[PDB]
Amino acid sequence: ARKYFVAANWKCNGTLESIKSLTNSFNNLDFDPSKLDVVVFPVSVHYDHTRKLLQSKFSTGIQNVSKNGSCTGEVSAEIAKDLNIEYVIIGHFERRKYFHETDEDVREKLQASLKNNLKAVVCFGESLEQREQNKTIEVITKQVKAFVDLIDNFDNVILVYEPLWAIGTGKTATPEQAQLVHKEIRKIVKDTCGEKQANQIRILYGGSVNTENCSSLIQQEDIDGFLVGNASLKESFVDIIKSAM
Amino acid sequence: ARKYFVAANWKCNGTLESIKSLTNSFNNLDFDPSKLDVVVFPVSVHYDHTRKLLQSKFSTGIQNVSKNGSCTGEVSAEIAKDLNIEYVIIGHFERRKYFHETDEDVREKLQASLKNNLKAVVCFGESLEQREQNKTIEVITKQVKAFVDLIDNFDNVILVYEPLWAIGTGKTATPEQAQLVHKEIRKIVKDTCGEKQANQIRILYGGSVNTENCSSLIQQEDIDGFLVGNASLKESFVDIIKSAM
Repeated sequence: ARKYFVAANWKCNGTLESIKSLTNSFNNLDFDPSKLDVVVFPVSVHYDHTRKLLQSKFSTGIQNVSKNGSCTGEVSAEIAKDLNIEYVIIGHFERRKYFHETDEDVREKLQASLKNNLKAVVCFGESLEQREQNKTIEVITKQVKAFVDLIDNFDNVILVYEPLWAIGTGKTATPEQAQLVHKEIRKIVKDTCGEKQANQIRILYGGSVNTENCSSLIQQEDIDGFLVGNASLKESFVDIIKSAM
Repeated sequence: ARKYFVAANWKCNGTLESIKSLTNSFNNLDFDPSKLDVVVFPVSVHYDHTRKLLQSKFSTGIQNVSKNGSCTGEVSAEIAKDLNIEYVIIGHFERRKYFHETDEDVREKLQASLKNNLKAVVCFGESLEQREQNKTIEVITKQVKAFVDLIDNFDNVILVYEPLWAIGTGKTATPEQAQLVHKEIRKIVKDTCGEKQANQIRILYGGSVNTENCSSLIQQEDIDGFLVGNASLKESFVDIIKSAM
């Protein structure tokens, strides 16, 4: 084999100058984009500036795509394709939390994205309550089955397990916690899509990944990379990319 | 005086090519930006392309700004200022409708925008039920008082009356319907902010403005321009600008 995948998620963050020096530091890292996918997801209005500054070895995407007639104010899949935006994030915590986004919404967003030839980074994960109450696999299973059957090309949809309690909190899942879930996610894909598809699909962990914990996470057999928020705002993010090289 | 103000609102609409030919047609119109404000509000990811293509006589803005710690995925006022985005829209129908945005949210967005030296286009209006049930002035009054006291510079906040039943529907308010409301809105500003401030502030109508109805709307004493959705997607939008010249 699987090609590893490391994503930066710049959430509501950045100035033109901070992006300039950050992208400069990222550009200083030699890696081979045929061997490793590295994707940056800036704020919408930072997209063009970020794409201008990042060297071609980096891919770029946007943090959301819309599902109509009544304009919700979100960027459509059609608009993203026309702009040659390669990737979209779907199902990220803030969409589900603050904007009532359902599993059915995730399904339709995935449909719209693939219809429009976008690659999708699809996120899911359980709350702290749901884990404490032994419901994590139940939760993940329903979340993943909400959309996984739509997948056509298993290089073009990337799954991200991000338990809600690890996102932005500093409280990273242990490697074994993450691996346990990734094993089960890959089984759901095997049972629904096929053995070859499951062995091909990338399943990433996100939730307070940093330079100290990334090596032990990526070492796990079914963890294929990361979605990285807070630590991707730092120049040391290049060391997290290195852990997947 | 009062300087007139005509705004284009491109809601979830456009390709790079359609923006290219549309902006070209807009650029062909001679007007004096010291005498007339003309502002285009593109989709977020179209902002830089649209700003590149539009001549300096046109101002530009974005369709929303965020109110935290937990990133909602919206563009912040700080980010907009850093990008030298001149204007923001606040309280537009789709924010209130599809995203539960309250009068209190509008107030805080206006606060954040002014704190960050943004000019604000603040929208409000009653539903069809509320009008049919004789509640329009009541509704408008509460909406406007939710924020109007925060206004400091009365060139820099622009009020937009857009009755919800006229937005995107083809069902334009008559000039007298609109004027009745604008008179009352200007009185609210007089009573809360002062006689000079009220005579200075721009109060625009929006809701299916087009080339056939704009002249009779703008002719009304307290209507100072327009927020234009559907008709601003056409090259004939230049004739709506002309009606305010």
